[PDB]
Amino acid sequence: MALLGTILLPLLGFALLGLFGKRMREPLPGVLASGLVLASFLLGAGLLLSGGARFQAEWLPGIPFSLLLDNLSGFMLLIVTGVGFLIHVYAIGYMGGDPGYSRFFAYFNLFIAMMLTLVLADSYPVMFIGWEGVGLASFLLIGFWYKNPQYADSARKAFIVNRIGDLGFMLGMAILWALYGTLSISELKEAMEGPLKNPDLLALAGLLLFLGAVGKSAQIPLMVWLPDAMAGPTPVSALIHAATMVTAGVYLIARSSFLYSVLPDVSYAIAVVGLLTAAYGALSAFGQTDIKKIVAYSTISQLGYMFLAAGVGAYWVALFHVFTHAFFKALLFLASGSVIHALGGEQDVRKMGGLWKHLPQTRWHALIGALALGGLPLLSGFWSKDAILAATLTYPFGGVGFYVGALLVAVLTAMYAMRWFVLVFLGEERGHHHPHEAPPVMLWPNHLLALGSVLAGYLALPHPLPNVLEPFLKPALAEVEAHHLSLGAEWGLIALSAAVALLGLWAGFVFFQRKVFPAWYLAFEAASREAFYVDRAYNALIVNPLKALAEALFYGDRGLLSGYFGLGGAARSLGQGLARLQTGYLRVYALLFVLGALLLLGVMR
Amino acid sequence: MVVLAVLLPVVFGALLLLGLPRALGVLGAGLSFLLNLYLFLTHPGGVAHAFQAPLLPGAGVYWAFGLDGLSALFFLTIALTVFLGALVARVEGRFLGLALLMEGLLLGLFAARDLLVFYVFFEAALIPALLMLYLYGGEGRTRALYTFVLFTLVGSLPMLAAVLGARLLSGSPTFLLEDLLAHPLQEEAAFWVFLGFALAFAIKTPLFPLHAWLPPFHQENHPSGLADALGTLYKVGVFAFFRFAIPLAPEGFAQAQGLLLFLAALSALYGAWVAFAAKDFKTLLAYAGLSHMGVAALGVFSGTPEGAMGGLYLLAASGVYTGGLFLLAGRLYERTGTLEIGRYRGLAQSAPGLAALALILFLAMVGLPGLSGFPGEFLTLLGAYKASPWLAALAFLSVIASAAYALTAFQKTFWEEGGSGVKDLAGAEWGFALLSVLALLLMGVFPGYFARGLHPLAEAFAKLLGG
Repeated sequence: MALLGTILLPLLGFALLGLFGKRMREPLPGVLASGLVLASFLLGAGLLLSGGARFQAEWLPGIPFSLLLDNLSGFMLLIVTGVGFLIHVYAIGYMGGDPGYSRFFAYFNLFIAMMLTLVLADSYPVMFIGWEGVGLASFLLIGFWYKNPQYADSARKAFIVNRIGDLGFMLGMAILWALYGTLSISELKEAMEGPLKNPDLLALAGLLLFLGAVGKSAQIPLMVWLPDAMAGPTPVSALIHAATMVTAGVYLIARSSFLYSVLPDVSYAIAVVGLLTAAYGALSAFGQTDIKKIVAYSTISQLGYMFLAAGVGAYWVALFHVFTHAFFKALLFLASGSVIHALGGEQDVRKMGGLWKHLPQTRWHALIGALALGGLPLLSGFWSKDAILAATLTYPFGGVGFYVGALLVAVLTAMYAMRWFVLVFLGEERGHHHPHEAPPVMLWPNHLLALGSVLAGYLALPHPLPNVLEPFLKPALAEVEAHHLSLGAEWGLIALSAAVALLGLWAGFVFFQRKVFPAWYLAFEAASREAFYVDRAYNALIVNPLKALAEALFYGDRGLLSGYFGLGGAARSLGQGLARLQTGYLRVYALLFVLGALLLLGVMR
Repeated sequence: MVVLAVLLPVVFGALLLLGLPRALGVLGAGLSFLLNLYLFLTHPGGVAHAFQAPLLPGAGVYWAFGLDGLSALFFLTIALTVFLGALVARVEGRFLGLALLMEGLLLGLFAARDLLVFYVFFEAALIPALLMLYLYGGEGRTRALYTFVLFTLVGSLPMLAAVLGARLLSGSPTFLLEDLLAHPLQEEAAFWVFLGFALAFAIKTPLFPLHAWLPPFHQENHPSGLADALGTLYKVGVFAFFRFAIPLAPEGFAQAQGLLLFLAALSALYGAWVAFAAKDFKTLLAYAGLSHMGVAALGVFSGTPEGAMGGLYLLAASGVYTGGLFLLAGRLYERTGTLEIGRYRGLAQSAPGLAALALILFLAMVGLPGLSGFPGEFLTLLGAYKASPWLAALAFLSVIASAAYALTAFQKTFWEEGGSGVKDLAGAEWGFALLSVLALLLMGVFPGYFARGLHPLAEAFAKLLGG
């Protein structure tokens, strides 16, 4: 009941700001929102420190409403509500002079409430309430300024592509009903220990759960929906790409650690898709001529990293990366957001550059961020990244092809981060800006984000240096293991990650400074700017053809109706043939008469 | 007791037709709403308030009534939807009377505790519907009318042979449902009778090839769509199946099940998919309704109490949110004068809270969890998947097409650049709105409480298909 409060406050608040909210002064919906979120984090951390929480309630028969707050749930909850709160305050700042302040912070509280509903669930349909709900609130925020056509269709595409995934989720969820009949994650896990049964069907359920996860965490093929989420206000992009949403992609796997830990094929494939998503996201990252998009591809890439982690059976590692990334990505996005509140939303790259001296304190932020994403040797993103790189080699499912690949991906993730920072802050000048730049309530929490960025860091350090996180994560859920580990060579590996990342950052610094950008690479910049031409291909045999089939089936239906009219006319016609049977000549009626009578007497025998 | 709740909208409608004025029938629908709700709360069980009276003693037809766990909310649901139709309304023809009549008729329909009386109501509901169609508007009024009416009638008249056959071939003394169930029909007797129930029931569901009447009906009624809203409460086919068709002659359904599940699936997919291409609210809501019904029927046909409960539930609630969307559409008509989707884009800035209301309704429609649609859609998914998984799957490329049509419509109607600007909200429309939202939210958040009456019926009539 206290557990439900965490969910209730930024709903009650959402409801105030959506319903009233325009009845509030310009700071206030932000103040309420950030206030209810403030003690959600707080008042749920009280629960976590007190050892745990449980909730069970009335719902669809056989499917009660069950919230379990344990370590695995608490970790997520602290990330979401904390970073989310920071983003609430930041949103108090960046949202100003904009009508529908009410709308914004209503949507914000709402979002928080929904995520809390998702991560605290002991039953998959409650989890599903979480899923569709968070998808909805994303839709709502992304279109916040509605007067623009471009930022409308974005959210539509979001919730559609995403609902493909939700459909997978539903299907998998139906699969484990017919099978077990519980649909409560705790008892569903306790029912999955032992011999199991009908393994093909279980693998299918997990695979559809994943088909959902792909949508929610923006992996391939449903990758395409995330880049266009730039449309919404920047702190919305901050909330989606870092502290909420995609992370649930990973979390669904992490609570389902029990389910996937017994599925070698599926997990192999998860790691494959993770690697491909990382690589794709990274190659197409730097060509981007827009500041937002170029960061979004790093979101995609890094989430690919996490799915690689959770792929090979390193779940706590995937969550480590989730954590570090939750810090440095939020840092990046809030940085870039601060940047275009300065240029009045100029939001371009080629139209930018040479902001180093002129911008105080922002340079520090964006630098810390791009370096953590680059995986600077002492910084969070580093520790997470080779936690993963090592987990590749060490964990089951083999990591040999994967390691090298992920390492090259580390090179590129370094490179594009550096292109970003270079093209944004260096290389002469273009455009206009005058006095204030950063207000107090933006950079103040953004600083804290830089802090967390650097020091997310050492919470898990390779083993002689204490691994604080792994024991926290493993027992409560994330149960099952089977891993070797090794040393002397391993620090060789860490050294390799450090060295390679360091080399990659500087190579990025010079190249993307360059100006020659020679020959083939410019084509590469085109392709990367155009995202390797995926959407054009999705409207090839997928979208436009489905859209057309709607019409085809429509006209078919129209024709159906017309054919029914055909029968009506057939009966009419037959009728007047029968009405033509009567000419009006009496001899005619007499002959038809005797005819009929003989027909009857014939019938009688 | 039951018969009062059954009769209340009927009388009020008369008092609206000849009687004056328009306003009273609104609180009439409200009263029906309150009483039906009252019977909904305090229910003892299957019997509730039982009623038996002689009708044709010699024929064996008696007035037979009561509220099941099923009949139940359906009084509340119908009372509600029609009430909104009364209040927010604006058809105001003095045929809001024709509406209250139609509401009451449907109430009588669900309460029927014997076959022939059920039959009687089933056929009777047609008339106001055709009237509020015919004389209350539309240019193509007469042809659409012949379409809707003749589809229903050609479906209907043969069923009387089955309702006779159900009594006569089973040697049931009366038309009482209890009695009829007490004497089961045998192989290739139950076959023909089930089939005869199945045509009349399929055409009113609707399923895929037989739905061609639904778009013309909803287009030509009075544009507020009171007539339309009540027309959707008239979509009762699934209820008739589960209550009557399957339990009286299940042996045939055992054979027909594959086909029925298929048709339900294809209705759902085709419905949601075709809905996309729709350029107007009447047509769109029509095809959407077709999809939902697809889902419900899918749920029922699977056996599997899960799916069935989902189906009936989805039915009940979709009456409400669909009827709501109809009334709402009409209300934006009266202020604008057009039901076209593409023209007149800006609304959202112009209309202060309508975006929220219409959105809520549409979210309920696509079957989002927390709103009325998802419990039914999901339980349905479960059961459908139990019987035939494939058909559950085909049926469930629905949600994709559903979100497609619904979001496309919502965006292009509300979100974009300003027009002139629109009237904000009517005082009727406010009651409409809030009450709607309340209904949707309550049926969505507590799918447990509603549908508890559905649960015994669900599993028992599923096992009816068992040994």
